[PDB]
Amino acid sequence: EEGRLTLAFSLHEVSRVLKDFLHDACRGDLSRKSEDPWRDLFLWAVLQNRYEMATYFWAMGREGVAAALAACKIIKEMSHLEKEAEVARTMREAKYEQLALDLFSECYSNSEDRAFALLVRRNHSWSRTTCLHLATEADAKAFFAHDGVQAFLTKIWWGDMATGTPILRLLGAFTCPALIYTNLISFFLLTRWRKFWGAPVTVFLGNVVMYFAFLFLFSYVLLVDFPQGPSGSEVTLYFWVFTLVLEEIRQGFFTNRLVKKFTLYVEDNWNKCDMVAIFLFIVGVTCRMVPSVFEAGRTVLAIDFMVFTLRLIHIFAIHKQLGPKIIIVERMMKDVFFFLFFLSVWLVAYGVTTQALLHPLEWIFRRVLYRPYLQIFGQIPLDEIDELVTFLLVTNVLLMNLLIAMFSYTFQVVQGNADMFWKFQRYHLIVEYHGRPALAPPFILLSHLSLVLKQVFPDPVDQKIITWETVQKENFLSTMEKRRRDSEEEVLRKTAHRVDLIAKYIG
Amino acid sequence: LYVEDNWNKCDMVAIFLFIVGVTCRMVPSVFEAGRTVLAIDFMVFTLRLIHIFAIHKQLGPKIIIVERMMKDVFFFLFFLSVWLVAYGVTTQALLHPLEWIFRRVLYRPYLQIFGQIPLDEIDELVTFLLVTNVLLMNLLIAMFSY
Amino acid sequence: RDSEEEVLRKTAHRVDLIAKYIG
Repeated sequence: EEGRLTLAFSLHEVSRVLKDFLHDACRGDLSRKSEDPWRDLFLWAVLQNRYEMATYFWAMGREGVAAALAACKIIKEMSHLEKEAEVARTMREAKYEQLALDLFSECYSNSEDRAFALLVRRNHSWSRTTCLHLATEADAKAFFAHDGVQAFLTKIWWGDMATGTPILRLLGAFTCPALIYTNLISFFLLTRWRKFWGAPVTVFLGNVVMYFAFLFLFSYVLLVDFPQGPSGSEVTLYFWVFTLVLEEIRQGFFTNRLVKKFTLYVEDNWNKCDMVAIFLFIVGVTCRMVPSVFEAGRTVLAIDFMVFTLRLIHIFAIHKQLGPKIIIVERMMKDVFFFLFFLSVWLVAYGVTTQALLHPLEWIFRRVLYRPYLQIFGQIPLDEIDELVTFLLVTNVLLMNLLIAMFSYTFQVVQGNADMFWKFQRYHLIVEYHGRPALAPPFILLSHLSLVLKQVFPDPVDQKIITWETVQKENFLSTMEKRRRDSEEEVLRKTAHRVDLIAKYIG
Repeated sequence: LYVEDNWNKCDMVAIFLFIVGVTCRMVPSVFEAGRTVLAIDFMVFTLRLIHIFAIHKQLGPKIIIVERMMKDVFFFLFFLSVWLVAYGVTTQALLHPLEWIFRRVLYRPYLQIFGQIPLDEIDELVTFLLVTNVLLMNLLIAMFSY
Repeated sequence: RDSEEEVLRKTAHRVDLIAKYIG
């Protein structure tokens, strides 16, 4: 209808429907028999929400796990767009991701080196797209969780057996510039140089170091900064913040509709943490751009700097140990809120009634808010309080009990997040780094200069790997099939059918 | 092999304490230091003997659990202290305050955690001192249940 | 009816019956 208005189905019609759901860079003589038909058959089945014939189709298709994830995404789109909530859930019961996981599983146990090749391909079967591209575009969480997924990631983390080597030896070799040519740690001078400054652990360390020193030095110069704004502070601005915005944006601004891309860059929740610091950067910039209020010009940078600690705090996320820490904290805070508000309301009630019995703007706000909160912190000035009990007991009791009990269960949920938020958080960070330019924040200015200057200036193996996939796939099929034949319950049922038949014959 | 086992290393510190205090007494130039050396060293005694509780069935698992608890506490503690330092730096800026500076920056707030709150030196960052204080205790304690 | 335990019980009853007939 809409297409007609701009001018009952079509090749153009179904093609637009597809590109709408899969959003891929993948597109499109009715007499012409079309290529690789099992594909389109799978397509039609999935749309019709017929899991079974879909599965049979799946078997026919030469494509591997990548198609399956495509199914996952289309199914997600249809499930939320489904009207009949019963039909919505039934559609929501496909588990095509589970199947794709199976394919990847037998793929890894098969080759585990050709498998790593597999996931990194461009399946022309969806217009030469990379598997993970689909994985992301589908939020392939569980698929991201197959141990091989992490295999490919960790493998690409350094490129020079970084995972195999230890961190203590890693930083030591990072200390002496010739350690790679020294052969003390695993890895001519150009080869070693490319290796050491070419790793994602490498740039990760480098940027972390440059940023930490930026934070400490700007901290130090906040003392000299104590017209609103001195010279060296302006230096620190132009020297860290400017490049940061270049460093801060660029990596997110132009990923690979420009406005849509920008929206995507400022869409993720994790970035928003930086967003506050970015706002802190510009706001403090304006404050130094103002010597009328030196006190305020100092307050602005004073508050702003803590953003530094918050953004870097993400860095603990990559480490395995802190993997689940960020996962649990948000839940804990949420649990604390709801209880805290009620607790504070009850405390206010008891304080109000107590105050009325005693019968004794800035000072009032102080004596009403700062006094009892400090009474919670061991500052009890009896000289100002000594010449409501039911509240201060029952609320004090219920509040602590509720949040703490919730938190035990919250911690159980956190264990679930250890399984979940931890590993998932690792993968996103790994993907993000690989795209981060290697040079640290100081050298980030030079890296940006070089990039802007640059802007101003197989098939046999493919078919072989595909065949590997196909063989493994049929193997998976036969494996499940033999398991089902050996269904001991099915065994008994078959035996019983034979039994009753034979008894009838004896009769 | 003899100096390979982890348990022996506890003694190793005491052994080092023995030789080091030996040298300190082998030195009358600094009586104060000669006293500080044995003073510190002696506690090694308590630590090595503390193994003896290990043989008893009741304390059998106590040493097993303590190392894990300490490890769980570390990682959380470092982040918690970092956040506390952030909020304190924020406060000092508005507050506008080598040995005395180190004192007022480190001994003052740690003793503020231990009930020594000298309002005469503090009274004429909130988001931090709340959210870090919350998350830190929750994390380590939950980890500790497990 | 599809009670698998009931299935087995019924099969066994048939089994013993058929065995008796064979005897």
